[PDB]
Amino acid sequence: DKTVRWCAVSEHEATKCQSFRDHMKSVIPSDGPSVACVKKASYLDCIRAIAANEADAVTLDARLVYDAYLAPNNLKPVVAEFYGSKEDPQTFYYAVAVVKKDSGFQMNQLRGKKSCHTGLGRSAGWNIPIGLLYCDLPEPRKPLEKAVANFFSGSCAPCADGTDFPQLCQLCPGCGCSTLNQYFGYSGAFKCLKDGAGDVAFVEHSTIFENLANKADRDQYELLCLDNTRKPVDEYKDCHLAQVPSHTVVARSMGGKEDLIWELLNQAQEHFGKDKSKEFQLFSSPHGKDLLFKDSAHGFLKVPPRMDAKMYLGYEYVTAIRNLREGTC
Ligand SMILES: [Fe+3]
Repeated sequence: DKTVRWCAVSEHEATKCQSFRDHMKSVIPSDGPSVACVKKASYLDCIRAIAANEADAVTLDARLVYDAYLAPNNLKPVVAEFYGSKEDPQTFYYAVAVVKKDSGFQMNQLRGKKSCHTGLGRSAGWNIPIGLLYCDLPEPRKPLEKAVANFFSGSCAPCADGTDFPQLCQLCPGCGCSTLNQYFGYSGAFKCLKDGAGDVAFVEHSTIFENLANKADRDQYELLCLDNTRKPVDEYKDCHLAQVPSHTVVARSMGGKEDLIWELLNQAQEHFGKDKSKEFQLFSSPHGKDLLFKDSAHGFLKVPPRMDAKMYLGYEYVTAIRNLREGTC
């Protein structure tokens, strides 16, 4: 079944990718799928490499999955992570806004606060919250990056251009687009909040549970609800900004090895999936969180035949894309 060239973003994912490679070769038959690792500096380098036939797969946030579908890359979603549990696999998660208890501000009072984002262009960390805050932003609202920079009093938006928008990297100079940046991703945006650099962290409902084991510590955090009220972090079901599609593995439309990618990940989850093995874990790592796949993931599900990004994401989500692209207030 040959090799799947997985695109790892930076050293931490590269390390996990190597371990993945070795453990698979230890339990998979000689004629079964194998994993090779291609190291890049950002998810964007991964998209291009795949489009260039230099790599075959990379897992992306749903909003980035849409971007990957755009010319000249034209990539397609092939395997989706799922969450929740084995009994009720959910191919979605919730975008939430975590804040410190007693900080004294609601969703409608975010102007002038310091913000922590998982990364520019990602569902929970950017597009969802910024979409809801769009009209509260000072004009001109486009380019978005500049408007967001002016709205907050400094933030960290990984992957954004610090030269054009320095305010977006005040909390994480350079705005690194990988785990090399301590405030990158879900875990990074949360740390940015926990360590006191920012007042709010736009992440997923699972983020605080994935990063803080003690309930006593979690009781010092809250969530900002749409009706301008706050609720405990465990009440995300009825206090979130939006429900968003799973992070998903993308590949080329033609000659993309979608068949081998599924086989690799399906066999991988049977051997090293959630709580499957003590020797290696697909959804965790001593080198960092959310490497290659989200830690909050419980497994994988195959995307229907030839489905493109638009079909996969669903009507609601694509509408919100058009809505943001065509601002209006
Ligand atoms: Fe995400």
